[PDB]
Amino acid sequence: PLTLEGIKDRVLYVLKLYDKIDPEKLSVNSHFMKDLGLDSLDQVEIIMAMEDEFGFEIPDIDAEKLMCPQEIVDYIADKK
Amino acid sequence: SRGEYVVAKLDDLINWARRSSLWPMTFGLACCAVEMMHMAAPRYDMDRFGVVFRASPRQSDVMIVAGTLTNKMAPALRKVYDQMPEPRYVVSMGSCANGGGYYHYSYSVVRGCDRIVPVDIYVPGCPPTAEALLYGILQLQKKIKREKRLRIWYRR
Amino acid sequence: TRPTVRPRNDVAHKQLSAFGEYVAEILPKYVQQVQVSCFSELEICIHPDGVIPVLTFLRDHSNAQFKSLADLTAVDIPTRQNRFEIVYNLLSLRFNSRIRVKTYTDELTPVESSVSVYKAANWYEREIWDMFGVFFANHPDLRRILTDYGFEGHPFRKDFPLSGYVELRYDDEVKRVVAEPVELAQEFRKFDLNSPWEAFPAYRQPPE
Amino acid sequence: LHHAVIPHGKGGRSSVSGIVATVFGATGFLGRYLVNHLGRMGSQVIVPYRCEPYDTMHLRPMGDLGQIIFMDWNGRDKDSIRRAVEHSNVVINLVGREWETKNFDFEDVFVKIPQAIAQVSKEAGVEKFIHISHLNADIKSSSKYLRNKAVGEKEVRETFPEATIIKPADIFGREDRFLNYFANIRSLGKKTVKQPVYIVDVTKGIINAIKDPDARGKTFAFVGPNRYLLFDLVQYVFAVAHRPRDKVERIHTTDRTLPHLPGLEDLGVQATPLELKAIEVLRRHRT
Amino acid sequence: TYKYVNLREPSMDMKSVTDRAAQTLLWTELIRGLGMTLSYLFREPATINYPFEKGPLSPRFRGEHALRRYPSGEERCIACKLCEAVCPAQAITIEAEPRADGSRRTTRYDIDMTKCIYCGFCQEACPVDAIVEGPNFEFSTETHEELLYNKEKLLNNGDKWEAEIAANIQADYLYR
Amino acid sequence: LVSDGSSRPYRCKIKAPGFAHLAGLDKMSKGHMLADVVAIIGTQDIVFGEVDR
Amino acid sequence: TSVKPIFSRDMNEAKRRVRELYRAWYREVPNTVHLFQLDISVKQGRDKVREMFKKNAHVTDPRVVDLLVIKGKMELEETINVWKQRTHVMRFFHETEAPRPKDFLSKFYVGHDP
Ligand SMILES: NC(=O)C1=CN([C@@H]2O[C@H](COP(=O)(O)OP(=O)(O)OC[C@H]3O[C@@H](n4cnc5c(N)ncnc54)[C@H](OP(=O)(O)O)[C@@H]3O)[C@@H](O)[C@H]2O)C=CC1
Ligand code: SF4
Ligand code: SF4
Ligand code: SF4
Repeated sequence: PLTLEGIKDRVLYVLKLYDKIDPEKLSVNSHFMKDLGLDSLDQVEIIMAMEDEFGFEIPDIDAEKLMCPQEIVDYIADKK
Repeated sequence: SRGEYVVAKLDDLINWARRSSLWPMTFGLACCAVEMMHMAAPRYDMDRFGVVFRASPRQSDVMIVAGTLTNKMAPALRKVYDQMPEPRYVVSMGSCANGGGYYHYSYSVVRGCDRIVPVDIYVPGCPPTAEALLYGILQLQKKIKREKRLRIWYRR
Repeated sequence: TRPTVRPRNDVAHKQLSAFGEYVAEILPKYVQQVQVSCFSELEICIHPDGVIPVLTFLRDHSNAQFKSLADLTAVDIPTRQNRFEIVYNLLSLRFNSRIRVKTYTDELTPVESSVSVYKAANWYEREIWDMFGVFFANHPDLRRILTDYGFEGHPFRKDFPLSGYVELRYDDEVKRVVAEPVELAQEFRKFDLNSPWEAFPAYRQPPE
Repeated sequence: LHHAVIPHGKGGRSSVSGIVATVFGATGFLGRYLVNHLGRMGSQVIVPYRCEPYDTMHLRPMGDLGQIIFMDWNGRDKDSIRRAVEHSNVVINLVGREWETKNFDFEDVFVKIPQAIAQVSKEAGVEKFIHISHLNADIKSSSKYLRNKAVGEKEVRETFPEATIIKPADIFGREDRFLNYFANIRSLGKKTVKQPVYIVDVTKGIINAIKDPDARGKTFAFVGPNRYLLFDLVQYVFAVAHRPRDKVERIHTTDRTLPHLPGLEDLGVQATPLELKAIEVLRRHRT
Repeated sequence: TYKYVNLREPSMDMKSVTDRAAQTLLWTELIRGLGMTLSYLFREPATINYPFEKGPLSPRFRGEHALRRYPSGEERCIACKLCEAVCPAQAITIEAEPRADGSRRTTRYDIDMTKCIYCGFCQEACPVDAIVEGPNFEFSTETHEELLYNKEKLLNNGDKWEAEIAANIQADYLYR
Repeated sequence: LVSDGSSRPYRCKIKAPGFAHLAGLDKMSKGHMLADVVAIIGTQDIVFGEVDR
Repeated sequence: TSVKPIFSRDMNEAKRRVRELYRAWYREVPNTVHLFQLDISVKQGRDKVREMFKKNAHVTDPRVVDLLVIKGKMELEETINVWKQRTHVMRFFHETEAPRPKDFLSKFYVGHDP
């Protein structure tokens, strides 16, 4: 049951659970830092929130280098 | 008024019972603690007045704030004051405690101890020589002698 | 002169002069000043790099024992580019002499954590970190001693005023003790006492 | 006005504010919180008391060094009360017990007390006399308490006509009667609409109304934001507390709105709902 | 020169080791401690009966903060502010005005008894010896207002007695 | 003492034996229990008026 | 003009350490509100944490950012232990107004503060 789109869907509804994002707006090259107007503060909030959700630690240089939800899904498929 | 007569005599009896012993707790931070120990000395008794030095805040009648009260200390002081049985009375001993004193114009010193607890008897001196503290405890006992608690409970 | 004036012993003056000249000529890498007072207690004025080699040299070497460490205070002086002064104080058990190791330091660049060579400097470094802001590099535990926890401001500075910025009081609304900005009950008159007319002619610094 | 009556500089703790307030009652709950906010403001508060000085001793040090003053009065003599309010700026009437004593009914406290003190205050010549009442205290039946508060409203509106009549809803705080009464019960289940309001919003409304000018005459009523069923509130009380005749009629009367007269929106303060402050105050359940 | 403790050895003679073992088994010096404490039991207790027998003192006790005045005369103070300058707690607060007589005087002279650390610097700094550390130490104040003395509280405190303070100063005007 | 030429001390500082004694509490009570810890606090005359500077 | 830096070379390690400290403070708060028995929801505490981070958001000297990392880490240690009591954690908040506004008009009726 290690499905990639299941990881995509669970990332999508926990980003929905994050209440300071408008709209959800799932993309492959979304870049929610500048194309959605967020700080690196909220970036690291989302990254360790994924850490809170489904497992491994996802270290801080990688938190500096994800920038995008589809790339988070690809990073999870790389790591998990 | 035989009922008022009974209430007056019984109030006199229970206020005598309250002012009888009055075992304190010795809080005692700085050199005022040494002077509290020196009115616990064999020359100036405390047991003659029913007073016994005791480290039990769960049963202490009055609380003697003595020493320099600081910001790192004052939550612990009031947390001691809050687990104290509700008939409670306060003697502020010493220049540091009764209005700030020598370390007044200073950070991390609470300017007095009215900013923490209410105060019944101020006894100044630095240190207040034990005769003056003992006279202050006598005036506290006479404050307990003037309470009219049960009379107010009657005519309330 | 002969009554009412403490005399000085020029034997100890010559001895401490020769010893300080010896130490200065055998550690050229970090020495700037070796000054001798009138009352013959040595002062050695040091760049903030060789703290650990000078202390390891002054704990041992058998020409000067100085096993005993005392205080460290970094007394805050403005109108200096490097402000603070670390004052180690060293006492010999065998020799009965006192040397004040003054190394200078700035606001930010650390001195090198003398707790590794003298175990008595642990709370000294922690305390001077709390009160000043002199950081110590590769020290085990750096916490706040002699202040409140939520307090900050490094109060033994000269920029921190005499009365603090906080003032505690209990209140019954929120049922606890809270801090408000400071409200004095009296002004604390800081009097003018610097009188003119130059009471010490021997300390007239050369003007501009 | 003479000097040392105008404000000076910042606020509170020997920063002298403007008002000089004489507070009647001030031994119990709401008077204690109002004296605390006036000590935060840094004014001089004349509190008189008839009871034992131990109670005013436990509420004593909230004022600064010798700012508030303690004196004595009674419910019988006009002259002692006139001596109490000789020199004052404002005076607030906060008095009333929720049960009859042996010596005083609900008669003559709400009836005799505000007439006498308002009479001697008008004979003294003070401003902004603020008198409390309850919400929905009409002439109608089922409560001597509510009909005597209606009589007292009529008295304070009749004599000294520029008196500020004020009324909150059922107010809750750290030492409430009805919320802690619901906590300290046992039981019965009925329906009633009701709104609570947390106590600091009410007393901040009172201090803003007493220092902000030209609001006299217009009676005020304090409105909570929730305004829902009493039975849901009682189930909320048992849920947060983890455990599954006069006062019970006064809480099973009703609470309906009187929306013509304003509230906190002409005063500018947040009204805090039940959830946050109720989780704050509901300690002391099991473990 | 030194004298150090605990350098011996427990003996190997049978008498000494059986005396130490008798001390071990027989609770001996414990009973000797009981005897010492009973010897202090049978003394007479050195307690003073407080409200009737007050404690001993000195000619130069530092107490009450009472002002003085001239023999059959006016106030002794000047408002020269030496006591306020020397006061380490800075509890002295003086405001001066001269009066119609021409001589300089005061208006306000406040001692913060809360802040006063009771040194003697204002006793020894007054050039006319106006302010004097008083004889008695019985303050015992309920409110916090009453520990802030005015000039009139000090003068009534110095006119309820001077003959005491005059007796103390006439006793020891030679040391200070 | 640190004295600028004046009538005021520029900076005093106090080396306290109670502070120096209390610094080694770990190496005095590394291998004992809490009553012995009270004995260690006894056997070095702490007063904490001086241990605080 | 040679200065020994504390921890970092350029602003990269400074940003890395300060976002690490923010991650620790984010996962440290509900333990504190469960332990000290506070009276404030999780959202308001996290909002004032991110407020205090956003207050000093314009300092570029890496020594100063490292020293604030050391300050925040000391406070995180002393709050993750049970040393700092209820008073200090409530003292971080400001509910004891002080409602002193930043108009000109209300600053004019309570004057001497331009
Ligand atoms: N639901 C609520 O709680 C609401 C309450 N209020 C009003 O708020 C006020 C305070 O509420 P509460 O918590 O009950 O506090 P209190 O009942 O303690 O306040 C009443 C005051 O009057 C004093 N007093 C009592 N009996 C007499 C008497 N016979 N003559 C004169 N004074 C007397 C009380 O004690 P002491 O003599 O020691 O001073 C106290 O100071 C009351 O007046 C109440 O009507 C209004 C709306 C809602
Ligand atoms: S009032 Fe005086 S004796 Fe008492 S603690 Fe302060 S300095 Fe010591
Ligand atoms: S030193 Fe003496 S004369 Fe001078 S102001 Fe003080 S009390 Fe008066
Ligand atoms: S005894 Fe000391 S503190 Fe008291 S008034 Fe005199 S100089 Fe000031």
